[PDB]
Amino acid sequence: GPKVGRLIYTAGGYFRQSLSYLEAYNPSNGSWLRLADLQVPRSGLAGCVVGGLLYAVGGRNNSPDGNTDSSALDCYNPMTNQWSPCASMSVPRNRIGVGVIDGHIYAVGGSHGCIHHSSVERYEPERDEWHLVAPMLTRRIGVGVAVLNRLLYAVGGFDGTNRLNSAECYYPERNEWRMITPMNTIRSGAGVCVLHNCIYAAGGYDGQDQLNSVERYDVETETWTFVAPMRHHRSALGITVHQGKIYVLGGYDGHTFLDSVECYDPDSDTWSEVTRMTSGRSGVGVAVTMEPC
Ligand SMILES: O=C(COc1cccc(N2CCC(C(=O)O)CC2)c1)NC1CCCCC1
Ligand SMILES: [Cl-]
Repeated sequence: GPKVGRLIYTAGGYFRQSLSYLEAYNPSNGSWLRLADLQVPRSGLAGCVVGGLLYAVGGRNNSPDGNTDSSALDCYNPMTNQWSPCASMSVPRNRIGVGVIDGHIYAVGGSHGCIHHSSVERYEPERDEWHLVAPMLTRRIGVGVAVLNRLLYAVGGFDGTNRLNSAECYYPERNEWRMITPMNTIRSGAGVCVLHNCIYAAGGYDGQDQLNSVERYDVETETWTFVAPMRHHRSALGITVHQGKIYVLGGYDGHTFLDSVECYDPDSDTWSEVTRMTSGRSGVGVAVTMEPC
């Protein structure tokens, strides 16, 4: 089916305060477009796409005048270059993870003030409704989430006391979570995505440093294996997959809010630096959909 005309969208983020930017990168020509701002600036949000619409989920608006954790779900239509509110979640979720299974959005974990959630809820676009599902076995904020073979994975994060190397899997037809093999590295605020038969965890903070290492979980063999490291150490990086490659966007390296975007080729096991965002930032949401009109 059609593959051309897709862009990598980055929404929100953090640099000095939370940001409202929506910008889209075209890998086929290197261009960036600035599109309609989010209604509310947010960092620590997640992006995903269902039915060609881009959704921005959760986060927090940090500003000089305070911090407000977000329960929002907002949907951006590339055909109109407009955002519309959707039904809000049961609870604010900053530093959230999301995944999509069969047209439904799962919102996982995140914080609300000092509350570190284990709760999980599922959005039905056809009905514009959220409903809670079974909670995780561990409270997780800064959690990485990805979907492979219609199973939902929650990887790493911070439980309110410790940063985590643990990970777990949600089996929808049983409404049940089970632990999987833990990662080799503690990772809070890693980029987590799916490519081929593996769940990749790139970067993050281990409690001591921002990481450039990357490891992948083979869902058949249940092992975690390191791949080539990124050029940059990064925590709170954006991540997505497009045409068989992983793209990582921004993050914090311990010194700078990065503007660089790196791309991982699994065939050569190498990372290359492919572009730069218009400004450095961390805590963005990222997803792929059609270019706007
Ligand atoms: O960009 C943001 C806000 O969005 C996110 C999004 C995803 C994860 C995180 N955290 C990173 C550190 C982790 C940890 O410390 O364990 C906990 C999770 C933050 N916040 C910035 C981060 C860089 C420093 C300045 C604030
Ligand atoms: Cl998605």
